[PDB]
Amino acid sequence: NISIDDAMAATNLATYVRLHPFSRVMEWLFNEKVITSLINTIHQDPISLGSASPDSPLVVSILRAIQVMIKALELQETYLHLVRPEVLRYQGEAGVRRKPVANAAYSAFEDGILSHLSLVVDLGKYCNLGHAELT
Amino acid sequence: MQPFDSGHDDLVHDVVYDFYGRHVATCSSDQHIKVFKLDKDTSNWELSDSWRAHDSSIVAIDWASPEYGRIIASASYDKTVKLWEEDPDQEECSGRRWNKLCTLNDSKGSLYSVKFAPAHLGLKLACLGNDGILRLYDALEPSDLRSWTLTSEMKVLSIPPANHLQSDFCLSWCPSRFSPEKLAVSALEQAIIYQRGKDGKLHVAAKLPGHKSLIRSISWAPSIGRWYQLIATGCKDGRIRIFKITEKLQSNLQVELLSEHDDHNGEVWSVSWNLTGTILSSAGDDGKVRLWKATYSNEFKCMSVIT
Amino acid sequence: FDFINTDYKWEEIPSPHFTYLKDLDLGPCIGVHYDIRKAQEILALKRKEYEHSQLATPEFLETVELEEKVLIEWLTVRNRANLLLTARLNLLQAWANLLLVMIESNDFKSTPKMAFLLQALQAILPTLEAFSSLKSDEAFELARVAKVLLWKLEQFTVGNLIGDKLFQLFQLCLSAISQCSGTPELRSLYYSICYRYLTAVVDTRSVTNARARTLKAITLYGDRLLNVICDDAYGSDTTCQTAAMILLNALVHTSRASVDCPIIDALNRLNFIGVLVDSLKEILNEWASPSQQYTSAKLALLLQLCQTRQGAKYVLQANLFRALEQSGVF
Amino acid sequence: IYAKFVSQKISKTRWRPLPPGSLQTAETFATGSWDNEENYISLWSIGDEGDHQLLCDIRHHGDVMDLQFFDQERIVAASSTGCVTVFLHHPNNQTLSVNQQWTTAHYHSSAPCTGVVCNNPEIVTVGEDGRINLFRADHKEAVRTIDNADSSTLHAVTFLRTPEILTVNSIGQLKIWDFRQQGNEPSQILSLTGDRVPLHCVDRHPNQQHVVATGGQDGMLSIWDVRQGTMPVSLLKAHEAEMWEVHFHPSNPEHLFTCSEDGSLWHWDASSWLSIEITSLLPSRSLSVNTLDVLGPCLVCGTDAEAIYVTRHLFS
Amino acid sequence: ILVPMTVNDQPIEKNGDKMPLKFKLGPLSYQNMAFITAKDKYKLYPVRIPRLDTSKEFSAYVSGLFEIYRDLGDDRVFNVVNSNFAKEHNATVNLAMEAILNELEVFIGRVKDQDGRVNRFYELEESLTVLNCLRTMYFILDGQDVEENRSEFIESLLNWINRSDGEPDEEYIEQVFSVAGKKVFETQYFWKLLNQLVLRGLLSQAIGCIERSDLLPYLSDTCAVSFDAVSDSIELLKQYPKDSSSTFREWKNLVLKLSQAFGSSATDISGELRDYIEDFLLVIGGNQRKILQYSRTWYESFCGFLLYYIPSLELSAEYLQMSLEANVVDITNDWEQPCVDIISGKIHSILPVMESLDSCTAAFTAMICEAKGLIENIFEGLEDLFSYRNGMASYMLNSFAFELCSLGDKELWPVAIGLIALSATGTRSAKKMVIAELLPHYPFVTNDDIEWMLSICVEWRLPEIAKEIYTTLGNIESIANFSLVKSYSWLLFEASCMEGQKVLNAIVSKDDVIIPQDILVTNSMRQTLAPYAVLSQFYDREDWGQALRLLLLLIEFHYLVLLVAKFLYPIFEDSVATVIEVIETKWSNLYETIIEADKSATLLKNLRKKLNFKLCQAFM
Repeated sequence: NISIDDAMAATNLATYVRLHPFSRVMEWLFNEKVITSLINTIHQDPISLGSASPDSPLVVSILRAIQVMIKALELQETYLHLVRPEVLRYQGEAGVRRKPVANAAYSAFEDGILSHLSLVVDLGKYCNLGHAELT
Repeated sequence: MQPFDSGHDDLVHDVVYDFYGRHVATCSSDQHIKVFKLDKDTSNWELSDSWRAHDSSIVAIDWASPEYGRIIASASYDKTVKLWEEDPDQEECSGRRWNKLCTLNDSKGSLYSVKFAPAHLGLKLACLGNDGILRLYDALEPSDLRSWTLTSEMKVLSIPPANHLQSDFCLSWCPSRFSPEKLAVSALEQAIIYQRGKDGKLHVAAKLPGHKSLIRSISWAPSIGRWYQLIATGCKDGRIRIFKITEKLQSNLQVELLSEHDDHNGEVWSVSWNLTGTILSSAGDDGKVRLWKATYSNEFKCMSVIT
Repeated sequence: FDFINTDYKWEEIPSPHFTYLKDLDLGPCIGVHYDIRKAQEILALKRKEYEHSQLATPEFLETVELEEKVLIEWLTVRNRANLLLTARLNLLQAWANLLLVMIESNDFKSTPKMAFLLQALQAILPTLEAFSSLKSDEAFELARVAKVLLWKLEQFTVGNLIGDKLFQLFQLCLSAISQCSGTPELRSLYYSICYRYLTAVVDTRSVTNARARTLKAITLYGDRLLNVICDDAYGSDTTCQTAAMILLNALVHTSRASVDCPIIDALNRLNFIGVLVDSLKEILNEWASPSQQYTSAKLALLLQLCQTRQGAKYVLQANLFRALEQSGVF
Repeated sequence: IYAKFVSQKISKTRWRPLPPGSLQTAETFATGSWDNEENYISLWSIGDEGDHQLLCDIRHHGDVMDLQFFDQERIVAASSTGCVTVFLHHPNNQTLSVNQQWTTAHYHSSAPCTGVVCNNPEIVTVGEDGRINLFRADHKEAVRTIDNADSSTLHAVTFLRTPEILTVNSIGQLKIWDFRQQGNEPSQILSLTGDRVPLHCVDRHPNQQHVVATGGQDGMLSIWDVRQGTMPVSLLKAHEAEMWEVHFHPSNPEHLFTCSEDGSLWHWDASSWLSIEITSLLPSRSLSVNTLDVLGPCLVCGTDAEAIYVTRHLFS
Repeated sequence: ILVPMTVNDQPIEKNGDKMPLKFKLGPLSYQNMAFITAKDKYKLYPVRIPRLDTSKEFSAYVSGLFEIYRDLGDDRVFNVVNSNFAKEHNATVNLAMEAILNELEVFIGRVKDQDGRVNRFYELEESLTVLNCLRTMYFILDGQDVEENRSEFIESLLNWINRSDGEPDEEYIEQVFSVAGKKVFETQYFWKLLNQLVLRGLLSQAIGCIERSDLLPYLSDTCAVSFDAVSDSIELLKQYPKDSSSTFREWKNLVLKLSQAFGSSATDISGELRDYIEDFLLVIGGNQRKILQYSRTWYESFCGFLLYYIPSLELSAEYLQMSLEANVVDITNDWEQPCVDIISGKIHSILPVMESLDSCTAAFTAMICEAKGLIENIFEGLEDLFSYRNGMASYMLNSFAFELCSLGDKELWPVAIGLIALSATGTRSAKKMVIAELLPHYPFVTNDDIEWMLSICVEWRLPEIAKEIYTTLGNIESIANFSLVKSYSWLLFEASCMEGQKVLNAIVSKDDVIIPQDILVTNSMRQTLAPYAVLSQFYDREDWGQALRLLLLLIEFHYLVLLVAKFLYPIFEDSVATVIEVIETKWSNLYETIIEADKSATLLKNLRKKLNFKLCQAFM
């Protein structure tokens, strides 16, 4: 766009990136509270999933959480590359009052989850349920 | 390509090419407008039509973009501006081949120039006269080539003294399609540029300093390829001037003087540009025409002298 | 061994007319992987420019559309063909490695396996005949297997089939050498095959017929063939120049057995003897080691030319006495 | 070059035009025959001595006096009977049909139609009745007829820029007409003075609408510029008998081709006619070459020896 | 440059009131215009831009060069399959250089044959000579020495030299083979012309000039010794090596042997012929002193040096110097100095001058010079191309394109746009803009021309441009072909009026198959409906259906309503009544006129008809 195309459509993409809530969601994903709640929701007894029904809300919630984690792991690079610098430049140029909710120490999404060892154990134990989508 | 007679009794003021360069419009003091055609077969220019169009001397003329039809505009000392459209269902030389589409009488002083605006802005046009007031007109509904409304009025000069035969005014729009609407205007010694604001009104965005006499001609150059604009002026002080205008007292416009040329030794009456803005032309008292090309350094050099 | 088939013509592709978009190449498209978006953007820009030109834009749009729909499938077919070609190459390399490991590590008798040997020869004959000068990748795997096979060597019937194919296999080697096909590595293997053939097979009415017909093949090409071999010598590669030098020894040797010789005469016209005597200077610098074995074949060849009566004329005119003095070897 | 013998004297040969944007060279041509009880219009293709395939044919009543392609599938023929016919080729089943016709295009009793030219949708014809017609596809009657246009026999016609045309006659006059005109007189007459030599053929320069070439009874080639007075710009000695056709090469008109009653076909190479080397292409034993056509590197011609000569490689 | 505006009628004379001359550049390079705003000066003077090329030969030249440019592919660029990319790059580039040279030769030829002015021929040949020299020095060996490729080099060199100037022209061969005051051929002239031939590699001719007079005569008789020299010398000449730098090494050997042998031997010939034969053998042996002695121009010297002394470009620096000490550069022609510059390393600063000779050649020259990497973009910085920002070559090419746009030759427009599109520098969007401004000026006439324009609007995505072009095309059959919103509405209204008044097009809306395919909007649908209604009318229930369709159309839409009322009156259940009612609810000069035409008051008649219909419904 800026390297080949004109500077007309650049404003459209800038407004899209600034107004779309994807940046705020990604920023929240780097919080310890979110990952703690996620691993608490995924960490459940096996008897419940065994006696539960395939349409149980627990299985659907676990599936949605795994999908959100996959999407985050996929889009973290794109975000850190083409969102953070533009948002920072816009906040520096114009006047915006925002409260940070991300941890600078967590340079990536793996830093906040590498401290959980039971996650892999639970993921492996959940393979004996038979649910195709969850497996 | 031998000379030919225009068919005019009194002196001829302006000659203009159509878009394709295959047609020419002429206007003289004998209050006539002639249109010539360039026959394909016999590479000769031959009168397409002539007709009386004003009650006084016709000084300026101009063609509109082909995407709006066959339209010519004329300005006369009779304080009016008239618009005409070719009716292909008429014999050539019949004097009835061009129908008046309208008349603009708002001017209270004779008119010296009229120029259509770049097609990418619709049927639009400007005019300037003794009243020192530039006026923009718009054919709002491209279907009604009679529906000519007045888009704007600007006071170029403020106090024109009631005793001067020494009067000259010129217009020239910025042809550029990918640049904000703007146009150049010359008035006596002065030369100023107008630009469309966010408020849809014209504002003076700059002036072309240096003229020490009457400006006989000015034309904005096609900025195909360039990021800047170039406008040339032929002054009475015997100098051709070429200004570089870049947009990065209240302006967003920069103004550089690229060149000055006195090679003519006398007044420079006509200044014209290429279709690509690659060549610039100048004519004057010395009875010579000069063609100019730009150097690699952006200076301008005379590539030939016709006489 | 049924995956090698040229009837499908995976290399040949039917090129449509493409009256338009012909100048649009696959430069930015290209690990052979031609991206489709790199050409899609170019053709889209070209269509936009043509539409802006305002010259029969509505009618000729379907032509550009169908040309793009054909170009996308052309690209996909080219990618699939490249994938199939690399897969066939890998499979052929694996099969050649397996066959080499089998032949080398085999303590079982050879007279019973002669049947399988002849079957493999019959199977590779058409493969070599079909890829003699097409590509220089499949012949390499198939050229070395024949080399070792020729050295690791009712009886009358088998002896005829072997000698028959060895004669046919001798033709395709000289044919490739005369055209300078493949890389110097592949060109070197052909020298070893023809070397032992002219040294062991030919070397008694049966011998005269084989020797006579053998010389005919060499004379068919003429200077075109020898010119390529003479250029290989004293070259960049280390093994090609060595095999080429030793090969010339067998040619002149077998030719005399057939008082003059056309092989030695051709070498003089090609300026081979001239440059050869010039290289004799500074021999001390050149002389197990690859450089040592190379010089052995060099001086060995000159010794053969000095045995025939005609060689003294061409050799003496080269002024070899002054060439061996500048080196100071004595 | 090679000959094929086709068992009829061939009066006319024309290449089928190539599809717009084709990169191929001409491979299909039409013939018309003369001087038989049964004359034919025939379509032929050349395969890749050549191999020719007769695609189809159709009986033509009268001698074929002239022939032109109107479009890819439509062929216009002029008859000695005065009839002008548009034939339609049906490629799906390789048949020819009559699409439309003007049976009284020329008449006195019957008067031969001597020349036809096409500029789709228009067709212009001339004849021995000195009548000049403008026809339009799918119009039953002539758009315009200039009755008794010429008092001499009209031998050929060309467009200049439609609806302007130029005709040549049996007393060596080029006459310029427009179908919008009043009256039966031309706007301009050109001619060589002295002997009033009959002119049998004319062609317009493909790029210069003001320039025409003609061929005469005396075998001579004349070049004319209709803006340059009444006499030719060039007069060039050529054949030993009538010149029957003259064609500028359509894409490189520095090349021009002429054929004659004397049995020759000449390739003239000026590579300008206002703003020359000549090669004679057929063998010394030829009878009258009546007709030729050239398109790209392809030439076809027809002779009174019942022969068609072709080359697809004029320049290679 | 001073050119006469009109070498017929000059509009001025004395300084008699310096007149106001005016000039306007036209959209077409070859058609501009001058005039004067003064009394009794009413003539118009069409002027074409000084030194402009309108010829067909030129456009042919241009096309050929564009072909070479296009064909160069990725190789038209230079990257500042590992070590081969370099060698193969030079291979193809060097070849392109030959192609350019050729195209220019052809052009020059066609200019000499079809011409009014031959000055152009001369200038183009000069351009060719300089280009030959450039190739010979930078476009064959790729920085290596002659041993790298003796064949090609000597071929180009020998070519360059024998195309630069005409001499020795055969008009001079006979010049001396005719002149006397001496015995047969043995004056400074014959030998000078023999040596000249040798120095230029013209060995064939050289031999000929010998077998012309005293090969066997005076020598085979007088001195049998020098006869053998003069003979096997001609033999060595017969076999001068041009492929192997080895064979040459040995050749100069036999030559120096011959020159030594003859050098000290039986002098059975004239005092002058003695030396006259020695010098010939020295020159052939490569004696520097002699090679300089019998040289008429510096390039003869330089060429000789390379051919007979030492074939190494490592000595060119010295060769040129000696050559120039012998014969200074001849300022008569424009090619010699440039050649000297080439040879001596300073290739640059030639573009402006070549641009003066011919813009095109200069453009592509700069281009291939960039391809070789002999000139590059030093700039390192404003959203566009036509500047010093990119290369000097990019600049010259783009300039040429723009210049082509005013030439008005639609054949070259593809070259112009292609030139811009392939420009190795500049954003795709920048080019987009440039094309967006140029294309509208394309001199289209045919259908194909237009389709080309459109294809370029597609290829570049210029919908606003295409929309404009088409708008220009739109400005009864034409209207039918066209079938912006307002215009469509008007077309609709017209169609409705025609229907109310009441062929192939109408059927298509409701050769033929092709049309149906092309067709495959609201206005169109309405017209189709009207046509269907009329067809139904021509064909009781059908009539009712048609009337219903008409009422529906009227509801969707004054004149139409009147036509409908007229139709209803002419015809004169619940659904019908409802429709009539809606119409009454819906219910100027043109309408009244239409009503009058139909009769040949309206509201009253309508009300009466409605009442009648209601009565009919009640009876049913």
